[PDB]
Amino acid sequence: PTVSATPYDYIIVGAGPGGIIAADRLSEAGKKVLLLERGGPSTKQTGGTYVAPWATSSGLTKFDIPGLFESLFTDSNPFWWCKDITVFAGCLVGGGTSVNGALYWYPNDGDFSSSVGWPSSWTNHAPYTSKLSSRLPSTDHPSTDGQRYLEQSFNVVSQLLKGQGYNQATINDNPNYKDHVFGYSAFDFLNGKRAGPVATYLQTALARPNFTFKTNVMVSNVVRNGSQILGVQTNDPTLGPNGFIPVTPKGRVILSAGAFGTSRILFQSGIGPTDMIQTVQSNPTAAAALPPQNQWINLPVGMNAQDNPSINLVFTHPSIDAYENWADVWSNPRPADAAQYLANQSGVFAGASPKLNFWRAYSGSDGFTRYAQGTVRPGAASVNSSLPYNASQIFTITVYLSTGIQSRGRIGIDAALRGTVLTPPWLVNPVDKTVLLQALHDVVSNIGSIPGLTMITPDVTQTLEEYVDAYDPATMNSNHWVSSTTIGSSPQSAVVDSNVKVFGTNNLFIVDAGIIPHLPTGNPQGTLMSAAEQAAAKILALAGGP
Amino acid sequence: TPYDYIIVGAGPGGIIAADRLSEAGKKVLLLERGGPSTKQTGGTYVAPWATSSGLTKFDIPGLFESLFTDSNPFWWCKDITVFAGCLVGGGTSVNGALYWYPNDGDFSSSVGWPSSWTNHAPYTSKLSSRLPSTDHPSTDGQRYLEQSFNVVSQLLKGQGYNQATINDNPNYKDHVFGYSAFDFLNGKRAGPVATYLQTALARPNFTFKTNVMVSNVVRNGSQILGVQTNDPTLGPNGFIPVTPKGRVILSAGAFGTSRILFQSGIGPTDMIQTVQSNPTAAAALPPQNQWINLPVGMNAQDNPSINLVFTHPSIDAYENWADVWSNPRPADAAQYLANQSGVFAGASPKLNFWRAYSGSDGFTRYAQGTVRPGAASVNSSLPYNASQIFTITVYLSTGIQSRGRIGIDAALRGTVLTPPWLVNPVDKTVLLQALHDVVSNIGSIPGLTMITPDVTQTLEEYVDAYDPATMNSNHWVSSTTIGSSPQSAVVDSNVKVFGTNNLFIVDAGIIPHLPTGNPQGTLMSAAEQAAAKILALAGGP
Ligand SMILES: Cc1cc2c(nc3c(=O)[nH]c(=O)nc-3n2C[C@H](O)[C@H](O)[C@H](O)COP(=O)(O)OP(=O)(O)OC[C@H]2O[C@@H](n3cnc4c(N)ncnc43)[C@H](O)[C@@H]2O)c(O)c1C
Ligand SMILES: Cc1cc2c(nc3c(=O)[nH]c(=O)nc-3n2C[C@H](O)[C@H](O)[C@H](O)COP(=O)(O)OP(=O)(O)OC[C@H]2O[C@@H](n3cnc4c(N)ncnc43)[C@H](O)[C@@H]2O)c(O)c1C
Ligand SMILES: *[C@@H]1O[C@H](CO)[C@@H](O)[C@H](O)[C@H]1NC(C)=O
Ligand SMILES: *[C@@H]1O[C@H](CO)[C@@H](O)[C@H](O)[C@H]1NC(C)=O
Ligand SMILES: *[C@@H]1O[C@H](CO)[C@@H](O)[C@H](O)[C@H]1NC(C)=O
Ligand SMILES: *[C@@H]1O[C@H](CO)[C@@H](O)[C@H](O)[C@H]1NC(C)=O
Ligand SMILES: *[C@@H]1O[C@H](CO)[C@@H](O)[C@H](O)[C@H]1NC(C)=O
Ligand SMILES: *[C@H]1O[C@H](CO)[C@@H](O)[C@H](O)[C@@H]1O
Ligand SMILES: *[C@H]1O[C@H](CO)[C@@H](O)[C@H](O)[C@@H]1O
Ligand SMILES: *[C@H]1O[C@H](CO)[C@@H](O)[C@H](O)[C@@H]1O
Ligand SMILES: *[C@H]1O[C@H](CO)[C@@H](O)[C@H](O)[C@@H]1O
Ligand SMILES: [Hg+2]
Ligand SMILES: [Hg+2]
Ligand SMILES: [Hg+2]
Ligand SMILES: [Hg+2]
Ligand SMILES: [Hg+2]
Ligand SMILES: [Hg+2]
Ligand SMILES: [Hg+2]
Ligand SMILES: [Hg+2]
Ligand SMILES: [Hg+2]
Repeated sequence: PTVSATPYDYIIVGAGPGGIIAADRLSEAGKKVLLLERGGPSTKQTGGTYVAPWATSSGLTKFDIPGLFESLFTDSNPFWWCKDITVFAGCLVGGGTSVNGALYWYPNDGDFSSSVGWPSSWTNHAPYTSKLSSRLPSTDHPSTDGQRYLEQSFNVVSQLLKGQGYNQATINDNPNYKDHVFGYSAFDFLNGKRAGPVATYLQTALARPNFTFKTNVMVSNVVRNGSQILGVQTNDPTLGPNGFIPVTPKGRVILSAGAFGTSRILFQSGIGPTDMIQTVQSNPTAAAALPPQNQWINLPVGMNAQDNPSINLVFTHPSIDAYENWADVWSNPRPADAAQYLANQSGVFAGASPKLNFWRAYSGSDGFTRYAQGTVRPGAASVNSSLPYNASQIFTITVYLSTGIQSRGRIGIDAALRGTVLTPPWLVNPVDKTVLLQALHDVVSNIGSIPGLTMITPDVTQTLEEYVDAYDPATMNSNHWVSSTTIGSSPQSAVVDSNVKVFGTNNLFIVDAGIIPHLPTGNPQGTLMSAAEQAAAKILALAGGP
Repeated sequence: TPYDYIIVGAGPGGIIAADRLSEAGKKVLLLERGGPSTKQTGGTYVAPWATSSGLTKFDIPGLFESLFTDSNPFWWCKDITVFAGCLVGGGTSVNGALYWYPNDGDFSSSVGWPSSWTNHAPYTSKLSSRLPSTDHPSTDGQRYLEQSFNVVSQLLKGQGYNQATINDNPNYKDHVFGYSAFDFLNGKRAGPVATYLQTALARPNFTFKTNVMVSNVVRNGSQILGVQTNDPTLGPNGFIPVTPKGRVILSAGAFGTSRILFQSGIGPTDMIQTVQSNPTAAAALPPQNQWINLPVGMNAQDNPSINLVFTHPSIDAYENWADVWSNPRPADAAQYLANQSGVFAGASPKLNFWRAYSGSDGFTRYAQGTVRPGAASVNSSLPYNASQIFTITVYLSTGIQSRGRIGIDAALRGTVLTPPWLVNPVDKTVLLQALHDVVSNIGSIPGLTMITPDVTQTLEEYVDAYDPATMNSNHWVSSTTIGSSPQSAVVDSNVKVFGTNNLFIVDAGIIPHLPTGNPQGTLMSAAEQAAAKILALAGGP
């Protein structure tokens, strides 16, 4: 074939938070970096054009406006979800950060403890968390006017929690203070708009001549001769011969394609468990791209997957404003709220749906301390009540467990090469379940002390125990996948080393949620971003590089 | 604006209904949730090699297989867990286009059709003339990439089969094989989009709107008032009314129609309550005392498909179809670009065959084979030459007794609640006999090897280890079956939903049993008949 490709010092696969941060920090260091993304534009500044009818004149998209978050789940044509993964994953510029609730918690020291699986060389996360907080300062008042909006559910739940001995704090002012703490939801927004890596890290990268970003490019596999990765195989023939893009002689490939995406690339590269590589091999086309069998690397790719077990509790209280259950924000918003947002990016639309977050630690019979997290939002996705209720008064408390859980599951691919959950990770460990039930019970323990507060799902005829046992396991998915390519010290139990290099390779690295060895206390994006900063630093400091 | 007919879904059923009702002079609106498909509909998703022609992925028959290997398949309905086409033409824009005129047995009262439907001929004739069958779709009249036809023809002759032009005599299928037939025109995909839709679009009394999703019909008890949509420019808050005697026709496919019905308070209580569990959807439901209990999503039927994979030295696996979009064989691309002849003028199927089997329960069942070069999945413990692979897909059709169930999950996605494949044990016994028969004389054909299942795995073991979900043939029928009573059916002989004054269904759901072949030919004939019945029913607009 005749296309001559530009070789790169770093080819980074996937423009999610891991990939973007890596791309920024590596290009900042002067390295010749290529960032590849399978999906298309997201927010306005990336070229995105999917704009609410009411937002036309601003050009701000469904991804730009925080208050449109819940409308990501009610659109008739959600182009933003990865079409070849059976659970939610964002496939567009920014990855999950363009379609998430944007809850943003700086990691606590325990999140990077060696006790949870991080190498000793990672525990001192503070310098990297500091770099993050400078790029993306937390805000719990994202509205540009500094006021907070649609806080009725915060007001009810704060009173519930105060009776349980909780104390209010600005969460991110001291990330280590988590047990019996609640506070306003924090986001990585800027100027009342979604921000995250797309608005910060990507923008500083894009300004550099030594950085190149290509969207609508899918990577099927890395190309390698044993331990030496030569480059990546793409579906774009203008970037190289039949879609192959090489690295420079000392160059490196960084996979940042997300839990399901990265795992698939690895399998399709002959890296992972034998049953997964055989799955690939069962597809004659993909089989032709596999290395010979004697070069397969057996690593626990997709194993030890962890995601929080989420349980929704639904309530009513007369003071709550369920905001039309978010059903009207795209097509027919409350005019004054919409106008406010267009005028100066203040008001309801400057925040996503969450309003209050809380945490509590629990002792376990197995000796592990577990944390529960609550997230309160107006509205509800599902209600199962035998009694009438006023839909305008509904709100949800979603409870999950995080730190200390012992449940592990498994992700991988099916025969159609779709990313899928092979072994559900939720409540595999019985003590996880026991503690979850205790936490749910604690949340509602003093419900009678709040006048007008009613739990409508589970309703009065169903116990919490019955509720959890009847709950669909797949709906416990919190979209917080970690550990599928975990960092560690041995290829028997981990996929990447202390420098996020894949075992068995000279020059293949992973920077995405899969490396995180255990779920952190809060929603994970803040932890991953800190880890991405740390990973980039490690990769840069790792000798033998370009 | 009020319409005499609002038709929901621009699949074959909806398009044919729209054409025939507008031909009769009625004010017809056809709604489609998806966007353009083929060039003529405004579609622009064109392979690099095909650019100068403007012929899209959907227009070019030979790009069929690439509909399953694209990195961004926007054409599949995003809220249904199995394949469904959500674009102009529905499944007919994304299917293999195998096209069989229905036989008399497909319309028999013994399979569930009312007496008044059995004389399908006047309607099948209408269809065969708008969409004439071709088993040589290339514009030069020649056939291409036929090595798998040659191999399997010899296998089948040794089993007593005879060749025929299949559609010349639809009533005769047992022990017959022939070249695959399609409803193509001028070397391109055709179907209703190229025929029925085009005559409808020429009429001033027909309106077609894409990118419009209907969530539910709006009704006051038995009287449907109109449809609720997500487009605020077509009526107040998205509501579009019918005229006083006006009618709504649901043609949204097996999963789409069933969902609409659930969201309209029509269906099994469990499903309507699933809708009610979503507070937003709950607000759009009629009060519970107005719900209509009908077996919507029940009686679902789809063929149980089993793929058998083979090699033979004469076969050209055509790079397993992997390169047709991105880097096709230059001569083949050039041939198609020039005059729409060659390999690209046909989809992947080359040979089709059928055989009748008597079952121990007294029903005769038919098995169908479809042969194509290449294979989607191979599970061989022995080495094989990938350039030599081909598939025989075997399924059962006529006479099968298995029924499953489709519906919605809590997220309001269309889903398979009860897999329909091999629920009935006699269906399984017969499928295994059919599989054994197909490979009975493999040893008499020099060079022919079966590689999946390989020599280490018996057919019995293969079937038992098979993922049920992969048996899906994408031929869903019967989920809103025609019948005589609401105790066992959704619509009556005029395809009117029981308990309603003016709600009808014209889509695969109404078909009471799988027909002998791939169903599109049957469905399209049935849509012709349905339109006539609707027009003939007094009290309409
Ligand atoms: C999906 C989802 C996630 C949420 C959600 N909510 C929160 C939240 O509020 N706060 C939080 O901390 N985390 C939240 N999470 C989790 C958080 O967003 C993820 O943990 C985080 O985004 C993971 O980052 P990664 O870098 O591991 O991976 P991504 O999936 O974000 O991005 C990968 C990208 O690579 C791409 N890609 C994938 N495969 C590729 C391939 N083969 N070739 C090229 N590019 C590829 C993608 O298209 C994509 O853009 C949520 O509501 C949703 C619906
Ligand atoms: C999906 C598919 C089907 C195939 C396939 N192969 C064959 C074959 O080769 N030959 C054959 O006879 N049938 C074959 N079938 C089956 C055949 O295509 C189907 O049985 C047939 O298309 C069903 O026709 P219906 O009229 O029942 O339904 P469709 O799904 O075609 O169309 C429904 C339409 O309504 C739309 N719609 C759905 N919900 C809607 C809503 N709520 N609002 C507005 N529009 C809606 C859709 O977007 C869509 O365009 C195949 O390879 C695939 C991948
Ligand atoms: C529903 O609750 C809201 C707010 O508490 C109240 O204003 C409204 O009147 C209630 N509706 C009914 C039917 O009482
Ligand atoms: C729905 O609520 C009823 C009682 O109101 C309960 O019996 C049933 O189990 C609930 N469903 C689930 C899935 O929890
Ligand atoms: C429903 O229609 C019936 C019969 O025409 C009529 O009596 C009733 O007032 C209607 N109800 C509503 C709210 O439209
Ligand atoms: C694979 O089979 C093809 C077609 O029969 C043949 O031409 C080719 O040489 C084969 N590859 C080898 C050498 O095994
Ligand atoms: C794959 O083939 C092997 C024999 O090579 C067999 O033992 C195994 O069961 C097959 N897998 C399936 C799912 O049929
Ligand atoms: C490789 O380069 C040649 C020109 O040398 C082209 O003809 C070919 O299509 C490809 O770009
Ligand atoms: C790859 O990139 C180099 C410079 O980065 C170009 O010179 C070349 O044409 C190709 O775009
Ligand atoms: C072909 O040209 C490419 C860029 O156009 C170079 O990167 C390569 O080294 C070769 O000269
Ligand atoms: C509905 O359609 C009518 C005519 O069919 C228009 O007059 C009206 O503006 C609306 O488009
Ligand atoms: Hg789009
Ligand atoms: Hg801590
Ligand atoms: Hg260096
Ligand atoms: Hg053109
Ligand atoms: Hg597109
Ligand atoms: Hg017959
Ligand atoms: Hg009746
Ligand atoms: Hg009745
Ligand atoms: Hg009756």
